[PDB]
Amino acid sequence: DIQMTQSPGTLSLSPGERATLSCRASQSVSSYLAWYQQKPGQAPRLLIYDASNRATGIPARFSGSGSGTEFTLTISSLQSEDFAVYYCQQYDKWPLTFGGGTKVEIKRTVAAPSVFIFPPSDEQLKSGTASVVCLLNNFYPREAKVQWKVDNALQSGNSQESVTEQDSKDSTYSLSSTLTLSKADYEKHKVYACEVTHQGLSSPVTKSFNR
Amino acid sequence: EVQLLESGGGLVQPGGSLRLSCAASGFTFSIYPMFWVRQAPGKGLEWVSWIGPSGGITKYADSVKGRFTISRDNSKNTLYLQMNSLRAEDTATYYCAREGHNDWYFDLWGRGTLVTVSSASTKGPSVFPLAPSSKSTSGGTAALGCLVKDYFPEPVTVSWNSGALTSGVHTFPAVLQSSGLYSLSSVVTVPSSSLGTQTYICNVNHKPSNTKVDKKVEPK
Repeated sequence: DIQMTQSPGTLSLSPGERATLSCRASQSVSSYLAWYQQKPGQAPRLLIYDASNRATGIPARFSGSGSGTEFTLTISSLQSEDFAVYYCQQYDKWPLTFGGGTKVEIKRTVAAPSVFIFPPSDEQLKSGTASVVCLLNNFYPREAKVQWKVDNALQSGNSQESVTEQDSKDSTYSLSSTLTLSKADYEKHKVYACEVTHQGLSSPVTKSFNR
Repeated sequence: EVQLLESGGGLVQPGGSLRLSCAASGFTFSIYPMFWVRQAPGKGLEWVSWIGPSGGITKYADSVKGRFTISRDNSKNTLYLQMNSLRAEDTATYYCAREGHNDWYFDLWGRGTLVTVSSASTKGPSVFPLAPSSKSTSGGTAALGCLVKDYFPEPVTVSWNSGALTSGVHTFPAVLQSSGLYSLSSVVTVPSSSLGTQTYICNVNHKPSNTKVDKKVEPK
């Protein structure tokens, strides 16, 4: 089964610049090569079929080329909209086979997180346990440490973080940690800190509250 | 304005069976070879099966051969996937797509529908309020949201003020509680001043358990 293989795998480019992605065939595929774009979470969009041939109503910056076993899709002016995975797909012999995707991320300028903190809510407490939410909003780039503390105690019990998809507008990400402890324990402690390290910050940042 | 519209997803017992439709509005369905394509999470695209315009010719991936049947109703304008004997690895988003003339790339795609193959049961979400607070506020802008624990399966939907408020919003990816349930936050940054005048309602909608719920978020 002609097994397809997409070259870079990830790609971070600043908007404005040219983007170049590869699709290598395990044996010759000739001209028969589709290219798809998948923004999240929606339906893959055909961009290019036959390697050379741009689908209707697709913007001109997208083009594809190559032939035989080496193929390249090209975004002449990367642009903030274009953050997605790009799949190439094979169709020379049966069965139909796809690439792995190259995720394309839009490198923008340093943006520091505005950090907020949300205590538990009473109602939640009524039913057994307590979540303390820590929001990090609108930063770039994506790496961010977040530790929790409880009366200055370093926790390793127990948060779960989650980050959003790059904004198509301003290319920034948001994150949210959730310290989760039983109501029993929440009452055992006086101060609730979350501390954030991020490249766009000169030094780290705490957000706390008491009770 | 050509679109395929899938529906028929959700939770299935292992060993069971389930079917989905890719109803298609914009074009002359009846002449188009159609096909079904799934994608397990943390993996990519895999064809599942293909059907002739004829309706009379089908082909099948070797994972699903003899177990799944692709099929169409031209007069009803609809594509079906009757899946039998499901396994936890069948968990995936299923898209159906239509075949482009000359032929074998996929012209047009539906949005996807997630089938979660687990013998765990549906549990409706609990919606709690992330109140806007002196400690949730920054300048002329203020952060609020709804926290959504604990639910199973993986798809929930949150909109603000019934879709009236759509930006400032970020509604985060769920995380799989050590429980084996899920939890997510949704969050909108709104104009400081409005905290008093305007009123914010998040509308959570989880279909697997018909659990629908609003939550008036209010400051303090």
